[PDB]
Amino acid sequence: VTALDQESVGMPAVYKSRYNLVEKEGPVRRERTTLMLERGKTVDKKQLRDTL
Amino acid sequence: REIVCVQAGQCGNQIGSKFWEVISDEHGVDPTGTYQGDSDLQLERINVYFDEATGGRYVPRSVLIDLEPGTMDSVRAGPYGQIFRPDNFIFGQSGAGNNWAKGHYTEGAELIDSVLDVCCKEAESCDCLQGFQICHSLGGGTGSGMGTLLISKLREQYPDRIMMTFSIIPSPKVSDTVVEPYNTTLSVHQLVENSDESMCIDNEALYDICFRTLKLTTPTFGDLNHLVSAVVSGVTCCLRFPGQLNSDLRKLAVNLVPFPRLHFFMMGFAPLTSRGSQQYRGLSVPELTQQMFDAKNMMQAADPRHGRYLTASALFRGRMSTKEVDEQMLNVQNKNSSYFIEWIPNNIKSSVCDIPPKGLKMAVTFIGNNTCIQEMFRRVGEQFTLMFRRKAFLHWYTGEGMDEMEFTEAESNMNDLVSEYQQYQDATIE
Amino acid sequence: EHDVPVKYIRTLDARLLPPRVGHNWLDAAFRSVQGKPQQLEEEFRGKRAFMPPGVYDHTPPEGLGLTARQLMQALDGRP
Amino acid sequence: KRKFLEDRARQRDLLRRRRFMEVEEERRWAQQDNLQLRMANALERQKE
Amino acid sequence: REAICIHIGQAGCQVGNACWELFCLEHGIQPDGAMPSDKTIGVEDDAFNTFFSETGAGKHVPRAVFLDLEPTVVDEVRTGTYRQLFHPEQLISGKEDAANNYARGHYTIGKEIVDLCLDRIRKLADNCTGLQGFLVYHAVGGGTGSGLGALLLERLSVDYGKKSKLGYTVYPSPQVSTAVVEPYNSVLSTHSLLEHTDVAAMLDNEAIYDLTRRNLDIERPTYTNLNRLIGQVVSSLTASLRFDGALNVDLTEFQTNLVPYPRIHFVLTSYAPVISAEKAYHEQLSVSEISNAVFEPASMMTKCDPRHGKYMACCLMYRGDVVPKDVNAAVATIKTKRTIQFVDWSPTGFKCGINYQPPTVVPGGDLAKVQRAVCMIANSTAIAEVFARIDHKFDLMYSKRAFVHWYVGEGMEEGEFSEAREDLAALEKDYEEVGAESADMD
Amino acid sequence: REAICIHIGQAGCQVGNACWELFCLEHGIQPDGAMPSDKTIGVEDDAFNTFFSETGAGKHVPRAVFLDLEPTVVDEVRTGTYRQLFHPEQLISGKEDAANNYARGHYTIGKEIVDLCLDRIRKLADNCTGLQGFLVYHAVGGGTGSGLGALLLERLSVDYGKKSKLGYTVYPSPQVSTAVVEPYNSVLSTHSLLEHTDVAAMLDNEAIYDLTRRNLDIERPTYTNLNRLIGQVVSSLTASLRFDGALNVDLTEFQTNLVPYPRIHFVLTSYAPVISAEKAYHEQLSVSEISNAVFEPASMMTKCDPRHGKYMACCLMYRGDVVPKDVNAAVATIKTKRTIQFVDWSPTGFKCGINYQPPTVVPGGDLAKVQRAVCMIANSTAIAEVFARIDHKFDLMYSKRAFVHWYVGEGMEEGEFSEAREDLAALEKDYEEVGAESADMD
Amino acid sequence: APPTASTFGFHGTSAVVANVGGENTEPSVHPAKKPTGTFGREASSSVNPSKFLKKNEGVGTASRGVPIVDATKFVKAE
Amino acid sequence: RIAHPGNHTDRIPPTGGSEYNGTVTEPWCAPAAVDNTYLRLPLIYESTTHYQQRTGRYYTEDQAPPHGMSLPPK
Ligand SMILES: Nc1nc2c(ncn2[C@@H]2O[C@H](COP(=O)(O)OP(=O)(O)OP(=O)(O)O)[C@@H](O)[C@H]2O)c(=O)[nH]1
Ligand SMILES: Nc1nc2c(ncn2[C@@H]2O[C@H](COP(=O)(O)OP(=O)(O)OP(=O)(O)O)[C@@H](O)[C@H]2O)c(=O)[nH]1
Ligand SMILES: Nc1nc2c(ncn2[C@@H]2O[C@H](COP(=O)(O)OP(=O)(O)O)[C@@H](O)[C@H]2O)c(=O)[nH]1
Ligand SMILES: [Mg+2]
Ligand SMILES: [Mg+2]
Repeated sequence: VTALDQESVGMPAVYKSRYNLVEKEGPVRRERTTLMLERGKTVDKKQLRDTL
Repeated sequence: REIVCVQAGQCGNQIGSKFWEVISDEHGVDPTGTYQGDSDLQLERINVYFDEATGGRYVPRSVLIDLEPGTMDSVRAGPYGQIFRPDNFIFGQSGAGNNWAKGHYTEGAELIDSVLDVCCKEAESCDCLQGFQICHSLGGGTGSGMGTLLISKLREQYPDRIMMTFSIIPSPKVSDTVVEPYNTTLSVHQLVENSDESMCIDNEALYDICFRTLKLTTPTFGDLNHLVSAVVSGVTCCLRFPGQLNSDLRKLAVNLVPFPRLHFFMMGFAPLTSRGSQQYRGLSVPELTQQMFDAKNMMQAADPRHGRYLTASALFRGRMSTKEVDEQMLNVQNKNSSYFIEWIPNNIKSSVCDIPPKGLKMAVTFIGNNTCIQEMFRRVGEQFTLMFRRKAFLHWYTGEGMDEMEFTEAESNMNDLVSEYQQYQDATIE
Repeated sequence: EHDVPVKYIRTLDARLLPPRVGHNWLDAAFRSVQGKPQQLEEEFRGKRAFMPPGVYDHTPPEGLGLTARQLMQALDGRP
Repeated sequence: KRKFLEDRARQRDLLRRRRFMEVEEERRWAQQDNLQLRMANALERQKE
Repeated sequence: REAICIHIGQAGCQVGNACWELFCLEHGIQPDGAMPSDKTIGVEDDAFNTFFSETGAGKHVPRAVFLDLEPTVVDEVRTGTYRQLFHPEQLISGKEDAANNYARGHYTIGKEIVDLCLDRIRKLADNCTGLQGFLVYHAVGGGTGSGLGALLLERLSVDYGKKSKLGYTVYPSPQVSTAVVEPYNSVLSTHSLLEHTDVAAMLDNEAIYDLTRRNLDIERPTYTNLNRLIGQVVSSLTASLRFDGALNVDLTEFQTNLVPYPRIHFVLTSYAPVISAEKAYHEQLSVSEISNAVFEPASMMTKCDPRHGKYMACCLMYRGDVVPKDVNAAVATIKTKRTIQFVDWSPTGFKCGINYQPPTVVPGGDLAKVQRAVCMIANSTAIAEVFARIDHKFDLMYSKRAFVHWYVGEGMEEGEFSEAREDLAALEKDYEEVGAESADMD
Repeated sequence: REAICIHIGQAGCQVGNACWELFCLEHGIQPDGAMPSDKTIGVEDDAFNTFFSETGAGKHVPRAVFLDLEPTVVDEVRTGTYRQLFHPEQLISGKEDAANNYARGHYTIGKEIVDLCLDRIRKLADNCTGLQGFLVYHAVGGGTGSGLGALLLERLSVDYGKKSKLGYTVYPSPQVSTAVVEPYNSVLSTHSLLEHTDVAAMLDNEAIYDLTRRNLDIERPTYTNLNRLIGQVVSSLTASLRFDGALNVDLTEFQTNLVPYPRIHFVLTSYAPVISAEKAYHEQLSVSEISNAVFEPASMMTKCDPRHGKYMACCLMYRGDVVPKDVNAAVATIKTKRTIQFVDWSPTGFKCGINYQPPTVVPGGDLAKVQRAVCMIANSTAIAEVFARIDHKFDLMYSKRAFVHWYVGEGMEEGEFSEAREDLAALEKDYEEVGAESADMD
Repeated sequence: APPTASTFGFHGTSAVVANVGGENTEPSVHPAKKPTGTFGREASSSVNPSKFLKKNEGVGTASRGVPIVDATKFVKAE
Repeated sequence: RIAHPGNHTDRIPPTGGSEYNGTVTEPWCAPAAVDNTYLRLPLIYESTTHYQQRTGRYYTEDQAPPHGMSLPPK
């Protein structure tokens, strides 16, 4: 099965096993979690009121 | 939906050669057997009459039977003869002698097993089998005897299919054979019990068509067999080409036969006109209907004015409106109301097919069930009684082995058929 | 350009007309030789026969993709 | 409304064109008959 | 929202070709099932959902089955231009016809083909979330249309129960006829249509031929013209589900308003602006003019004269540029006429529907382009004369058992003719009784 | 984690060839046993471990034995394309066949070969750390498949004990037939499969032919198509062991959920998107449509109709892009159906599994490429009808002792015919009794 | 019970897919199995002039008016 | 006036849609069979419903794609 997104050089696009999922979904989920943690620390009420 | 053809006797083999020429032309098969057509519409129903042989070729699903190979030897060396499968020619070593008893009992029982073996071999190959079709004369010897023998065996073996016959019948003015009444009476007895639908043609009517209508200077049997092949190929046209209102042999039988014994029909084909006259009249549905009921275009000696129509069928070929067909059939029924049986509200069925015969813009074939056919049976019964009371030529048939009681049964059955037609002609509502 | 050219109108040939009633120029009863053949007996004895040639076409399909072409192509101890 | 009027106009023009074409077609059918008639007559004369 | 179409035999499949060409051209689906990739109108509206489902690959495919016992017509659909639109399973074809015998279709041949039909209908009904009825097109004059249509309606009526079944039926014309055995098939058909249909619309080809000669200027019409008119009528009735409007009408509101008693469900149909392009420029076509048109008997698609009976209910569907005040003024003008009569027990005789989408114009069509149209379906006691001519023709033919041996050979008891004839006689007496004034209070 | 496949006789070896072709192509192991360096699988990954072991140089070798009495088919495997993949010890071949005699295979010839089979199987089982069952492929119609399969299952059941044994069996078709003596071999076979199998899946070649003619568009199918379908089914069932998913299903869960009583272990199998590429692009393929598909009898790989019985348990395996809401909605819709009936003692009739890996497509024209699939194994009383046709054919033959002298000459008592026929009769009575409603509380 | 939705064993008849419903019926109205097929019978021995065809003794078919379908184990629609 | 031009000076110009071979985009070609030379083959060999399927979406029959004499239309 080809990948949903083009420009993907990996021929086995969908080979989700245990090892593949741990070694690929560890870093991405950890990066999303740390981005959410640090990015939400600087809350700005004035900018939120401006967006509203 | 495949048909199996059987050609028996001299008349049957000769008409068959021209029929297979016309059919091979309509599906674009070269006389070498190679497909050379120019539209897929020709190829998409080729299975109906042809089986496919390797590398392009087509072979026709027909069995040829005769007691002497002379006619079959001529057709084989004829221009289209090569198309026929060699194993399909069955022949004996002595003639029928124009005698029904000889053709039915002595050489018939000798050859019949090989004919039934070939017909069964051909029938079991079809994915769905439609009725059988046989062409033969009733006045002859091998045509009448072996045709009715084979019909009886096929009716025992295939009672759920359709049984159709095309038959040549004796002229009212001149005989081609002296013993015609015996062969005709016995054959009509066999057909009236066994057949589902039988069409009758008089050679006198084909001679009158050629001389009076087409004004041919030097007509030949090729022309008569072409007229027969034209009507025969027309009745089956809706089975093998698309159209606005499809039709089928069983639907024709269901609409034409009111009671099971009344299955003998008259035939006609409309677009006949001399090359000199053709410049003076264009083809149109009113013109086809007028010619269709015009006696110049009808293939029997009996005239409708002495009887009444129980039912009729018209098959139209060509691109044409259904409205014009419907109003023409209504107008003919309304203007000539005395010639149509009144206790049936509509006697004519219509059908329309898109593909006309080559070189004609449109054509129609007409099938009619009319009580004037009773005059033919009455005439044959009279001639039979004249010969039988005096034992005119009976020793040939009795010497073959027939019981005289067979002749009285066949005469009684024909007399009851004439009585039944006469009773339905004069019925009334009250 | 769409009409029939004059080479087929200004000649006398009987093969251009389809068979029909009244088209009886090329048939029996007009041949110069009217002898009756004995073809069947000779055929069943096995010393004469008909066998027309057939037709076979060897064109390759067009528009096949890379995968289809690869599928068509699919079908010593030294270190 | 203006767009509807233009569409109706072009439809009427095209129907008129089609009505012309059918009358143009019938004569070509007649020619198809004529060619065969002529050839048959010539062959008959040769046979005579 | 959704409706499933069932097409049976030759008339039903040929009318289906005209219906699906029109529904494709009205929504904008190309004949190959793919919408134009460059046509970005701006908002991908859901209106197609009434007639199309998507295959997940983005193709649209229609909610229809084509049923036939002979292969020719379905193979013609399979090899034509719309080959890719239909799913191949939807086009079902047998090997051989019912040979104009209702008995052959009902007992012998349709019993073999019916289970494939039920499996396809099952697969369609599972791909719906608001199915609100079946539309059925067939002719009762032929063998497979009558026999298999009756058998299939019986099976649908047991399996689906309350779901509605609306029929478009081609009835035998009063003097134009195509086959000899038409009376037997029509009599045997009417018992099933009586028991297993919620509303039945009656059509006669002779009326549509008269309409195409008189209103359009066609001297030699053929079935494609009639089928295009039928497709326009079906599109008008189903337009209320598919486009924006002032007063929508769901098919259950139609059934609630049009049927007074459970057996009184046979209705007449008519269509107003049947007009040619050359006539269209000599006349304005206002709401009141087309409303006056639907009530003239020259506008009807069934050969019956409604002046010989009384109306019980009328349902008027307007599509295009119409304003409700004009509909009210038109209906108020109709009520004054003395040659239009309603039964005294039906004081509020009208139901209205108003939709903004004007009727579509088909490039090879014969109808003109118009800004508005109205379609009417009405229930009237005049239908009693329609049943009487079949009963007289059946009595004339059956008195001599003219063809009964075919029916008895194909599996039917001779008694079934008399039972059906007595049931249609009771329906005729019901239409005589309902129209009787309430002179009981005197 | 690991499972070992045992292939016996002609059908079992050819189906094994198709299976290992599929498992190689899905994991990506080259036919030389290596793995190309350009793939993104990774050296560390373990998903192969269920079916392959590495020697440490990184070549792969499969956990299978191929058993036959005639050389020709295994020599065909030895000379084919996968020659270098298999270890030569795994391919075991005798000299001559069991000649359609169960007695010859069981008593005379298989007794010589059976000890070699056990030594190789032991050598496999010693190189495992989580073996969780045997998969066996054989046909019960032939002599060596019946006789050596029974003898080997008996020996395995004594030697390995509690380890599970799941069978895929090609049973004699109900009217397609290949040999005269099929009923005798199948009756004598069923006693061993009854005693010595934990779950038995029934297959009929006539059903897979019907599925490939009807669903696929193949005019001229051959055994490779059927074997590829079987390989797809086994890959679907074992996918739950090999890839991540929302709701996993261990091989012990099949036996725990599907088997109510220890004798009631014969199960029906079906597979949903058996569809051609041209049909697949004509249809959407949602979860609920394929779930509806696995319950139609046209989908089954055994020639039985489940409408003549009652379901006791169903196990539904979904693989690919599926969401739990669609599984729940599908199961609730199935429960709603009136032609699907469960025994009243089994209220919670379903087991579900959900795996993210979509089914692999093997080059060729036998299945479309699809993002999701569902596979079903189900226990139903309808299977008793399958046995009854074999018993009728046995009774017909046994009434005249038509062939018994061969069986008695090769070492079997005449009593064994009557014993086997009475045991299978008792299996029918078990299926009659289990399906009887609990009317004891009245 | 005969197998359901089968594609084997009804050659030569009008059926396409046999017995979808799974009931006790023949695959088709026309006989799927007959006494004799392509092997044929003996017709030379069965024709004698002393046992000739009698009046109203023809073969009984559906066109004549005899319900042949009632003699076979084919379930008709009620 | 089209049917009977006579000696009128104001003749109707041809529309350009009607041709003997039936196609406005392809010239005349010799047929495979000799007896089909005089026939209008692209017009004879077409069913009515196929004609209305192909020509339905065009105001005029010459705008339709050519028939092609093929079982599935080209
Ligand atoms: N309006 C219209 N009427 C049609 C059409 N086709 C057939 N009819 C009419 O319907 C009746 C014939 O019914 P058929 O559809 O031919 O019968 P059938 O369904 O084919 O049944 P079988 O003959 O057994 O196959 C006649 O009155 C025809 O005039 C059509 O396309 N449009
Ligand atoms: N599905 C499938 N069925 C097969 C295959 N090979 C044989 N069969 C069927 O299985 C039965 C024949 O069994 P065999 O496997 O040939 O018997 P055997 O195991 O070789 O036994 P012996 O003949 O004694 O060697 C028949 O019903 C065949 O149709 C196959 O490759 N695939
Ligand atoms: N129309 C037509 N009638 C023929 C033909 N050949 C023979 N007949 C007629 O058929 C009858 C003779 O039957 P025949 O075929 O000789 O019987 P057979 O001896 O059994 O083959 C006579 O009425 C002939 O006029 C023919 O080619 N065409
Ligand atoms: Mg029909
Ligand atoms: Mg073997």
